[PDB]
Amino acid sequence: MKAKELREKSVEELNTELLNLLREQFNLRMQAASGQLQQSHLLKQVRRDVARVKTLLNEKAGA
Amino acid sequence: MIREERLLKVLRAPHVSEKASTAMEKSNTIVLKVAKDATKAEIKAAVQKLFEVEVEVVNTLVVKGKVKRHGQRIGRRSDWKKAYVTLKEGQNL
Amino acid sequence: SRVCQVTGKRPVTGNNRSHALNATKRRFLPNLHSHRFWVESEKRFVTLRVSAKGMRVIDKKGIDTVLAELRARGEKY
Amino acid sequence: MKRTFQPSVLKRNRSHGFRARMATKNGRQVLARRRAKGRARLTVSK
Amino acid sequence: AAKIRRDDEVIVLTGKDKGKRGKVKNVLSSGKVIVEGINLVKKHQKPVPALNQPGGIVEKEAAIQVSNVAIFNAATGKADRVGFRFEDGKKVRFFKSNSETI
Amino acid sequence: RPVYIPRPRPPHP
RNA sequence: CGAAGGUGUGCUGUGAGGCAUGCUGGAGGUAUCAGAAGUGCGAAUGCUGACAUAAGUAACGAUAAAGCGGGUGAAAAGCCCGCUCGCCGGAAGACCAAGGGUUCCUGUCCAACGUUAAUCGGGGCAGGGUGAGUCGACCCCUAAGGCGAGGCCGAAAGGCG
RNA sequence: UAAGGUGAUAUGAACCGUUAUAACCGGCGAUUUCCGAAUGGGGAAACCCAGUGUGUUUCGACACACUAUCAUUAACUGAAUCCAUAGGUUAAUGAGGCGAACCGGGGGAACUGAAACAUCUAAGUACCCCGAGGAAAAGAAAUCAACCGAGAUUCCCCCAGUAGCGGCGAGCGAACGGGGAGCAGCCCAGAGCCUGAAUCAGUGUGUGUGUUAGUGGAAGCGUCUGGAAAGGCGCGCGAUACAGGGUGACAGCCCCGUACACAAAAAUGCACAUGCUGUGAGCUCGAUGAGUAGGGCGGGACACGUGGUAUCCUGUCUGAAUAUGGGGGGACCAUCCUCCAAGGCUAAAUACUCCUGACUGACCGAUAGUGAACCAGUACCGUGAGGGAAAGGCGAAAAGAAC
Repeated sequence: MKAKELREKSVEELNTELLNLLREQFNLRMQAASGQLQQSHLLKQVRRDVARVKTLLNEKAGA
Repeated sequence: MIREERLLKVLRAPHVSEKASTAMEKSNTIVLKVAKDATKAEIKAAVQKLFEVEVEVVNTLVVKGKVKRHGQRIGRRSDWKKAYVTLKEGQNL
Repeated sequence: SRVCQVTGKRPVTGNNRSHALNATKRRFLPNLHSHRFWVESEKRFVTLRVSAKGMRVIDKKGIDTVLAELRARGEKY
Repeated sequence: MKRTFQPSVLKRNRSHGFRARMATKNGRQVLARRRAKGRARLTVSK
Repeated sequence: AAKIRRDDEVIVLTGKDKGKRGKVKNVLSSGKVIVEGINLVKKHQKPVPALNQPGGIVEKEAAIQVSNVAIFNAATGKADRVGFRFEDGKKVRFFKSNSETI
Repeated sequence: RPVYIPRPRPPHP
């Protein structure tokens, strides 16, 4: 899940980041606070995924 | 433009308590946790978009973390900000 | 400070000895004065805080030469 | 019986505060000494 | 470069029951391994009102130093050491004393 | 540990 | 099949000491001959820790003051409720600023803390609680005063403005 | 590298991975909030308030970038007066702050000693300030010597508690010369002939070596005591590996290591060869450092306290010759000998360790050793600078005592 998205264009990279932030990051957080989340390992996994996308954007845009 | 992602990070979690429950059933207002800065405008926009509800006004306050005496050591909790959001006649959550 | 702008003379500490050879710290001061020198190259007066020895140095050499050395020193006059 | 210490946050900060120390070189040496000793509190912080 | 792995049948050289055979289940970062029916401890498990109520005395497995267990040859009927050699570009373990690959 | 916000809250007399 | 250390006993040398051993101890010790010393404590109103004495003595912090019934509890003079009594009332009431920094409220516990007991508490643990266009800060303006671009002065630091 | 992992107190819950993108280690990258030289302005440090320029969902409002001071350079503007200068704006370059000691320079004590005390000593010490480096400073004779000779500076052992200085008291204390470590000499004050002509500094390429991850690494069993043996007993094997650490009592042969032999995609220091850039070889002639040397006055430094006092530096006032000239050779003069000041550059031997790795100890073993073996410069005390503790040990394994 690192080189799969390396070759995509910047437009899709921004799109996938938005849905990563939108869903599975905000929704998971609300679920965990309310106590309805039992698989807490998704939170860390989603956070790392967001970091991966941002790393690609910087090495794509500008430099 | 990072307004969309900003709105996705200001909200942290809902607040559950007796005061929260009575406020919801009586004043039709939701109390929830927000980021440390979380200006009133950002909270208002975030609730309108993420929760797809109409809001009237937002009141915010900062809660100071308590000092706890854990084991042989003294510690302090982190300050957090809670906001009261007053929904209009139409409420969803 | 009490520093000559030409020769660089500055106050130097020393002793003063009495008949009983008692030694007390003193300070020797240069004979500084404020003087206006006329420069024909630039056609105006330049004020320098120069000592009596420095004024003799200016007379022996040229005012233009001294000014050039001051400029090379890197301090505005 | 009025005692010597009459607390006042404004006077404490303006007298022994971090910015008061940095104003003069002697205060800067005070901070330098306390950094060397490893003190957790460099100065009286509000 | 660990001589004792997840799935190995080993024997005990020194301890309460030397010479007893078994199979390792896990290895700890502190050089300790867990085997079946070798080092049994009658732990007094307290009762808890949570979902689990074991109570009584539980016969648990106690970790033993990896140095006290040697992989069994299974052919010569005795304990034997382990060495590493490179074959077809891969590092593999082998016995000694007529060494064969694992 | 250290609190740094002694802001004034004067209730109207 | 038991080292050092600890604790008794019995022998032994004119002495500081040595030897053997009972019990505890639990893994180190060291002959002889030489070598080097942070090499020997009863005192220094010695230093640190521990423990005695006075002694179960003085004291328990304003002489405004308590009494009873019921409740809870293992236990009630002190906690809760009720009825009386007494005290302050330009305060011992109600508000702030400064200063404290959760001491606020609820549930629960009585080890330590409370100069006594304690079910009680400003004590322990957990949870909850601080909502502003109009209050204040922030912000605009300035007093004493501070800092101070250039500048003046000063061995350097720096002083004054 | 890998069959294990998601740092610790500290278990749990929910999961990843097991033949390769789980985790871990190393190189090179990305992100890097706010305070702090803090640098857009301000400020009670981690806060408040802006201007301009770039792009965008309801005008709403957002995102990014820039905007300190000083020095130098260039451009454009620009007074009192024509010109001009001062001044102003803009752009580029450099600096700012911190850091244990060592180095150079600018200032500079007192206690104390003299059995008092003032010269003197302590002492150019403590301390304050400035500047730079990995070292710094000094350094190629206007030096010594003795009329015999050596040839930059620096450091160590002698000379030597010697000669001298000294209320000739207390004390201070050389040089010449000798033995060692290490050695390197140059450039400008200027023209001509010849002009990459050696040596240097900065950027590419290639070899070797080293650092930043690592890999393999020999050889033991049976009985006795015992909670457990690595111990006793008996018989074996390895050693270019019995250095260490761990393992239920003391292990060369159980484990990690050790001697030994190997390893680098990428980044790097060192020594060479090969390219580019910039100053620059060699010969002839000439020149060869002036408010300086020296002197008067007042001080300081040389072991040398003004004494018969040479030599050097300087505050003040004076002031040559310039190579047929000048300096020194311890008052001074003559004769001889030696050197050529008033302009600069220069590694080596030398000093120290905030920090990194390995190794060692007739060093300590918890009132010792760093104040701190235990999240200590902490708790605590003080307005503040500052002062500053106590506290280690279950067991082989929690098997930490169900009932």
